[PDB]
Amino acid sequence: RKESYAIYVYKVLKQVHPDTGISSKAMSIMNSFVNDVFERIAGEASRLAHYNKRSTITSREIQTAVRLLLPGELAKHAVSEGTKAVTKYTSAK
Amino acid sequence: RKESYAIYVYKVLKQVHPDTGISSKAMSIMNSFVNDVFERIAGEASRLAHYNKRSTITSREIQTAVRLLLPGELAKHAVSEGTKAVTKYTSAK
Amino acid sequence: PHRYRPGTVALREIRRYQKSTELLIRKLPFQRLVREIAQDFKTDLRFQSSAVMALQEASEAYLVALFEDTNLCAIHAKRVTIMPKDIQLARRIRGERA
Amino acid sequence: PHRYRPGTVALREIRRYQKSTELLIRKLPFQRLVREIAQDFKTDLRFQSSAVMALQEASEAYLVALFEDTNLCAIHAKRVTIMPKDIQLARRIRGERA
Amino acid sequence: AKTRSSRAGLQFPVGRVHRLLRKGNYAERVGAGAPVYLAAVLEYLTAEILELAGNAARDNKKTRIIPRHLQLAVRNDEELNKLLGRVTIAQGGVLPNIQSVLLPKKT
Amino acid sequence: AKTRSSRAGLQFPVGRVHRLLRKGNYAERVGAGAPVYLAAVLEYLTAEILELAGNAARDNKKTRIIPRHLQLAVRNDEELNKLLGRVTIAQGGVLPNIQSVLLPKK
Amino acid sequence: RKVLRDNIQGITKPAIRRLARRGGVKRISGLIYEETRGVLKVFLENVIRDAVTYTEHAKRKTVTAMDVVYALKRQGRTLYGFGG
Amino acid sequence: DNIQGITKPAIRRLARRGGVKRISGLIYEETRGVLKVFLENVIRDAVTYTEHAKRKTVTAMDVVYALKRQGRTLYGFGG
DNA sequence: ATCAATATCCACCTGCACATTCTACCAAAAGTGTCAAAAAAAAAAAAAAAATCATGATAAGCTAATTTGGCTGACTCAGCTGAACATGCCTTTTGATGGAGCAGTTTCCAAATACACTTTTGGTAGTATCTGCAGGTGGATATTGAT
DNA sequence: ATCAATATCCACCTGCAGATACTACCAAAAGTGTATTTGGAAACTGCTCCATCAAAAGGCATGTTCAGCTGAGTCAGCCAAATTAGCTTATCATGATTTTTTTTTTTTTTTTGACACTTTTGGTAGAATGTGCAGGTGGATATTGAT
Repeated sequence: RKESYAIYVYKVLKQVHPDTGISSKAMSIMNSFVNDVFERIAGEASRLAHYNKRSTITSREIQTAVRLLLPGELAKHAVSEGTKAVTKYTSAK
Repeated sequence: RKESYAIYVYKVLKQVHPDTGISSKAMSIMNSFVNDVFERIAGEASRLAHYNKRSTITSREIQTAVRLLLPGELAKHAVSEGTKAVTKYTSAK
Repeated sequence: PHRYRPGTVALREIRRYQKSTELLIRKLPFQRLVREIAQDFKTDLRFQSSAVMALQEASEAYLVALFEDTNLCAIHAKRVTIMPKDIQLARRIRGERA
Repeated sequence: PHRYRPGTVALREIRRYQKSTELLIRKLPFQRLVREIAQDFKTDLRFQSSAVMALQEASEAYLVALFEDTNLCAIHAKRVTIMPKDIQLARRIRGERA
Repeated sequence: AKTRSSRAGLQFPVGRVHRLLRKGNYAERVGAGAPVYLAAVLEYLTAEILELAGNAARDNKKTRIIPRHLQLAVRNDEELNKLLGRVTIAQGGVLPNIQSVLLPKKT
Repeated sequence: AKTRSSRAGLQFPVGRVHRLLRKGNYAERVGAGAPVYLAAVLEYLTAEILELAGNAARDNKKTRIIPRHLQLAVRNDEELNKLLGRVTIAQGGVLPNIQSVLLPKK
Repeated sequence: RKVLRDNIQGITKPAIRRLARRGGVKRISGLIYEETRGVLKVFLENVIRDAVTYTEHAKRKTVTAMDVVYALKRQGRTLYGFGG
Repeated sequence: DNIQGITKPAIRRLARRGGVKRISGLIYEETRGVLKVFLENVIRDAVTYTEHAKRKTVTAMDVVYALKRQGRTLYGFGG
């Protein structure tokens, strides 16, 4: 088995466009996207730590990274959608 | 306490031109040269490592990483000394 | 006997291919040029059916995106005819040529 | 009386600085700017002489190269006057505007 | 029986985003809040693009997204474009455009 | 008085590399050869650099070596230049070059 | 088993032109048609060389697509669509 | 001011190194424009690096680390 | 070409600043002997995928020729810049004092990594079901270059 | 200002590839619970150094004028390379088969890291000696600009 987000995309996919379809050619370009973004962020994060003699990666780093790797309007929005997710989690269970 | 390659830069400077020094503003320019290069060859070696599922960087990686980074001829000699440095290490107590 | 004025096939032509997403370079002549060049690097090399297209999409897209960066140069000098002296610049500013 | 055909103390300056490494910027009209700017991001910001001195370098060296790239852009048009139009190009073909 | 994804409200796999965070060893300890926030940005960005992506499919009167759209959407969005400005979409073609002088004009 | 550096006959901190290599998280497990081979490539370049950088003081009579010494070398060397092509040396200046056309007679 | 040689010519003037439209080009010079080929030749050699280099490290004989892909990413020409 | 502090006959010093032939009028601004935008871009990423480290001052690294992620590297102050 | 009209490199230098020598100290570092984990190293063997091959079939490359138009070298006024230079502003640099701030440190909280155990899931797999976008066909519209 | 030949194209109809679902179920994966560690934070504060002056020295900026300039307007021959048809090759999509390369799993042989113990080092901080780089001063050499 090969891991993949072909579903977390699809779920999200309907949410925005309920009755729309997504080719194999494009779901791929998308699996290649989430992934690219991940590494990109997961890496600036990783880096910040080192930049600040820290051994842990935290929502404190993933943020500064998103703000670094994501441009304008997009970013301000991620940080947001993010913060939320966290907070709601830190109050889930 | 802070670190630096400074001394090993001199110890080697002291191997090509015993009749020469190095401006402090050329030392850092030589600290950053080195410091940098490492980070390159390393990650590229780190990726190499994580591309094959292997959990360990080896001399191999460093090579297939050096060959990947340094230019044409400046790459061949590189692979050389490297090998040597290594091959002398093996047989020497 | 009818024709089409100087350049009224091009403007036509362009428009044609700009809305498409199919590869131009023929698949075959390309693939050979591929195994030829990998050849003189490592003899006896096999290529995954795909990995070659990986190279074509890539190789293509590139070429397509350097013509662009070309007019923007010929055009800079009131011409509308792309020439080597052009490309060459596009590449030099692009920080390529060596 | 003796003047100078437009070229010399253009050239002997070229020749000059291209021969030099010193900064071509007064460490304040700049550093102030540098401070102006930052504020647009954060308040009561301090800058290690080390920092402002870096951007200074970077910032200049950068402008340098853009100029070379610029130059050709003009020369490309069979001129020698770095026109605004040039930059536009150069900075576009680089990626700064695409 | 309750995924962390539903714990935090997202959809992308929170744990997966965590595990991978390790298997890559971008750092020694992957905190507890990070993976969440991450899977969070990724969910956003995915929804952001699929939207401009679908709409593109709506225009081109199709009901099935195919790269051309993803491209069409990614190139036609100041932001996203700069995020993907060095990425190439396989099978995406370029943007319907032409220079002006090239245009045939003047009487 | 023997260190990996010594036995591998190396002048660079071949010892700390096995440290830096893991600290930087460029993995977990680090073989024992890599920490070396790395240093070597490192020592080589450093010299090969300073080298070309050295003859630069012989060219601009000064004995010591300041930035412009390095910078002048790199640029004037193919390989390096390529390798540094996107690195900027502080206090570097350019290269006495004038696209012909800019000089006198036409 | 047949000697491969001169396939940089399969990049026919036709196609070499077909691209150029998509690139938004109208009038195309003549020294052009070659100059292009020999650019593409340099492109391929820079990528293949890395692709092949990620193949040799893998103890492989088969240039996989990840190979290539990882080779484009490493060059500044990140590609989406072929796994990875 | 504070943008105009970048003196005209001085810009020409930088224009010099680049082997700038003559020069122009509308350039000086067009230029003042670039330089500015170049800055923002760096400073921003830096200022953001600064703020991750609960500081108020912007270190040398703070910049370096920016110039790197931004493509334009800089050897010399990494110490 | 000659000559005045205004600026560069060799050179002798020597003051002051800093590039280097030492002297000692240690806070962290590099190697050691040992022990137990695990990773690589190898290795016979199923599964997948690439090269090899036949084939009808051809639009797509080729290639000759005809020709509208961009490419290119030139005339020429003038908007534009270097150059030339003189009233004088604030950027440097010594030189300093002060106080914000980042850095060294000691302890504890809460956060995280590790093993225990349960079991939720997202992915391979044989399976069929289903639907759309590609490929043919008719012909409507807008373009186009000559009359 | 009409006209026919060309081609883009609005919608339509239809059939197999491609996308959608059904469904069991696996091992990897992720949740859950508990012992155990420790990362870095809240707190105290020493030592770096960033900000703000005021001094002084003058250079580098600024604002006007002057002519030589080459950038931009302008036209027009040669000739580059658009284009449109005349033929036949090399590509391709069908279709499958051959054989070799990569992937699955499994044994043991080697390599590494961590644990607690020696011993080695390269920064740290003054103090300190010595070497030469700054830059500046003497000047014929130097380029170029009008006679």
